Amino acid sequence: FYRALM
Amino acid sequence: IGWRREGIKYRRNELFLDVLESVNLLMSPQGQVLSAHVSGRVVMKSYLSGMPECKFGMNDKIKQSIAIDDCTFHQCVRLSERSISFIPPDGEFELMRYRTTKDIILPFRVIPLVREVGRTKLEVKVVIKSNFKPSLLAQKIEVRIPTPLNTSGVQVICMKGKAKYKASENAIVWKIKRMAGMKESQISAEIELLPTNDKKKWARPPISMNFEVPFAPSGLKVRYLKVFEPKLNYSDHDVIKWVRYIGRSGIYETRC
Repeated sequence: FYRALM
Repeated sequence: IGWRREGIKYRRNELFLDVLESVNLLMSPQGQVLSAHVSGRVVMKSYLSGMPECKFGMNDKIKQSIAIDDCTFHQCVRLSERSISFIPPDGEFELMRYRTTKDIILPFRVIPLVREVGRTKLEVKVVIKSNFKPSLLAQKIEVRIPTPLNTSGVQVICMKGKAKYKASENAIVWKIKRMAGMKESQISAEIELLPTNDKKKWARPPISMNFEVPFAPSGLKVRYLKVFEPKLNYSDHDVIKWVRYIGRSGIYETRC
């Protein structure tokens, strides 16, 4: 799954 | 710029990074890694306004630290820690390609056990163990156990997944939909054998696996994807950013 990149 | 036109605009400035890696392994019966390496690629999907100047940062000193044997970049990368700088194409493009061999995370350990029974039977126990965070799930796992040519039939018992003896392919294929990190699973199989020329022993091919894991077996971690557009009025933090890791098996063999 795609995860947020800060 | 020959790979990116100039009036691109999006109200929702967003990018998606994909770290796709194939992890390859050759392991002895005795647990020694005879050979191992990772081939990876970073694919970027960006819908960014303007002509953005991006900066890609990963754990590259060489906690988290990884060594890269070699690598190649997309023309938009301005060669010279020291990180990657570019003005990316729009849509999807391969930002970089790389290879790793050191400190590779082998997501799965395969422990095979074979016992010969006179000349009529072969007793096989194969245990698989996931070497990764428990919150992460592997998917599409397949364990393939080769059977001799003189196999008259196979009986298997597996508490997890489904297994099928495939005479055409001369192997037992065990399939598992998902498996979380730090777990164990086993399959047992009784291979019934037919009579054969005694002199020619069986050269036992390696047990092999197929799987897909949500992290990069090489240890790569995206740290930042800095976006800068001097002209337009959207800054780095206005961009919506996502990363995804899909590490899959390549040749992943265990000698029994």
